[PDB]
Amino acid sequence: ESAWGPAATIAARQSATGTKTDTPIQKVPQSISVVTAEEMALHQPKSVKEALSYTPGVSVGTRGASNTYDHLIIRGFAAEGQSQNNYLNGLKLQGNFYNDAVIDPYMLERAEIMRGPVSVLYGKSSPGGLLNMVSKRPTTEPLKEVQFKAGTDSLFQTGFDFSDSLDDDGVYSYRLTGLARSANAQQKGSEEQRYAIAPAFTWRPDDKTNFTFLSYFQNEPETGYYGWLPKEGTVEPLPNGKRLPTDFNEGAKNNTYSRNEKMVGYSFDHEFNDTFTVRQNLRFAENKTSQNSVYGYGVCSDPANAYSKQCAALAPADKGHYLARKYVVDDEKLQNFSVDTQLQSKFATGDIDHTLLTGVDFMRMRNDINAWFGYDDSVPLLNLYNPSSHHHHHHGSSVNTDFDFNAKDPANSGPYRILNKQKQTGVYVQDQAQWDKVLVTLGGRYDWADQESLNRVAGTTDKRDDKQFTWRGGVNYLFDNGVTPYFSYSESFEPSSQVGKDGNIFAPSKGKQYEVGVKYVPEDRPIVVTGAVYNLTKTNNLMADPEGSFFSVEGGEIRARGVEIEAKAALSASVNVVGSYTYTDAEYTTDTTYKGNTPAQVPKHMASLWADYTFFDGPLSGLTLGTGGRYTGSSYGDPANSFKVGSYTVVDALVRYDLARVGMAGSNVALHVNNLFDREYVASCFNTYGCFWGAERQVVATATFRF
Ligand SMILES: CCCCCCCCCC[N+](C)(C)[O-]
Ligand SMILES: CCCCCCCCCC[N+](C)(C)[O-]
Repeated sequence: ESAWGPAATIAARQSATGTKTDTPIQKVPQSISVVTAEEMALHQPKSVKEALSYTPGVSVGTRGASNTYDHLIIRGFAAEGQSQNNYLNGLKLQGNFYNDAVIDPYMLERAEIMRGPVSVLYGKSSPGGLLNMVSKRPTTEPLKEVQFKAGTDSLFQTGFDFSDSLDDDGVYSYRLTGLARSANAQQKGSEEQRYAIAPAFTWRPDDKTNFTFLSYFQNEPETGYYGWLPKEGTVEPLPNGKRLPTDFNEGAKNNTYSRNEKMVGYSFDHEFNDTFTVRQNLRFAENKTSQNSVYGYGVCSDPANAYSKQCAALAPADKGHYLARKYVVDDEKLQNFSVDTQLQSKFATGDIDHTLLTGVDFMRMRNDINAWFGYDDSVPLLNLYNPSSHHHHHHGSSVNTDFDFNAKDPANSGPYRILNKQKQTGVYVQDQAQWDKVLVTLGGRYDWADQESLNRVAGTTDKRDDKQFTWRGGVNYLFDNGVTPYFSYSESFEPSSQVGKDGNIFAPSKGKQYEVGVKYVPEDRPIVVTGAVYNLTKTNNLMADPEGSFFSVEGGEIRARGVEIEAKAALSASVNVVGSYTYTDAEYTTDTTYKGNTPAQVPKHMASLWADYTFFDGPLSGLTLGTGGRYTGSSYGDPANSFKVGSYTVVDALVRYDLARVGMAGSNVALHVNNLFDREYVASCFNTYGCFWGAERQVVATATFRF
């Protein structure tokens, strides 16, 4: 098993996204989870976001049913500005504004999640939280796969995955992965369309050299729903005592959202001798996204719509059943270049063996944004009473009316045109010293984070250059019986793009995490079990100005302390299990407005458990039956902790059938169901006017043939 390739079992022993060197998980001083492609080929997840439902420390309902972005909250934290923090093949998919990219899970070999500070090896980053996906690479043996999907809300997907060698020595091999997917969103009127293909080529001049060209081209005409719904009609009842159906859509009938992605690069490695191996990962990408969207603001009686004329034109006891709305026309295009070069030195010192990594990381991102935002009375209002009727919870909500996205009344709306630039360069050094049953990891990195933003209207140009250092130190005790206790200290830093009263970009916020835990990776049986408790702190966060202005002030602080336990195993050639528990106690240490409050969208308790069984005997031979549940505790729906979103538990089911008994081994037919009991739940809210219905029960029929 290679950290950059398949793991023959649900549970992987090798990972390289925590130390940037192929290392067995037990030997890693930090919480690292690894979702195998096998696991994904088990729930047929719609996204990488989805594929992380059973992984501890990660919330994945920050948007409920929506899959426009794989935006995750890890250990209670996320990138500033609703930005993702996702890496692909060791290089960050730096997005900006609405320009964040997503890779389809079918093109992945494994999706990994690293909890806690990650700058010691990757540069600027939100504290406690990083996602790194590993593209599929040409396989060791021929692979000719064709897959067919069909499901709820008109889901139709056809995809292939082929990989073979051009020569008999395997010096030249390739892999072409592609898919076409179409479906209707949960919300009436909205569609999802995706076309993507991943061309990959591997060149092995010998057994010490590997150059692998990795590319991904994806076009999404319609990405789907991305609106906001009031807590009134979702979490809480509307005046008429009723609620909005989970399929309710408060967007213009003519809402449109698209994204285009193109990227080419490579993962290279060469072994010079017995102590020096060089590896370099490079990628260049140009992604675009545009949109005509009418999203919903709070209900007319929401503090938000206080200054809304349209709202202040209704009988005082009616402002609470009418929905305020706004809009945004967007069109962006960014280019992203990234290259990481590193030298791995292997040498000894007495009874101490060393694995020294030293490398430089570089990236440049440029994103040109040209959008238009509607304000308080930018768009009509929507009455919630009628769409709240039984007839709609019965026969469904109704598509609304078009909207003039062209009309840009200088009154209710305004232009937003910005040119964002970003550059980061870092040099890091780490060593993995092993003194027999003692493994000590220590390393540090220095980053040169430069940014520059041009406001094509204010004609302003805000720039800031951050020089920052972060290091991490940890130790793991290799108990020959599998258990591997460990503890470590790490740091992260995240630049601000905002500017204070002094017309200057704020200084970066930081991450300081203290963590200890134990990892059980028995060498005999194929089972992994990790457990950890930690104390993560994000210092110098932005908070409301005491003087009360339109600007924010720094110095704020938030602490996140909790416990995460996870288990993945192959308790049999017929039994498989995955489960985890998460305890997250995130709280505002220092803050003008929310001291002592817990950040929205992060539940205090989370747990999941999944198990599947396969038959090899009797008339049920080649039959797999699996099921599991995901628990999401209650959480707060706003910074003020005004109201709360209630907990919920969703059950998943699986029935797979090996198609061997028809002259087709390796091929199979399966039925996947998510939210078996079609439970109705508000996934979360980030504010009183921003709530998202969870996903309704979904059924998918899959037929994946292996030729
Ligand atoms: C596989 C581990 C399952 C553990 C589930 C624990 C549920 C804790 C619920 C917390 N509670 C709502 C009761 O406060
Ligand atoms: C997949 C694990 C299932 C855990 C379910 C835990 C439910 C706890 C309910 C406690 N309650 C909310 C009623 O106080």
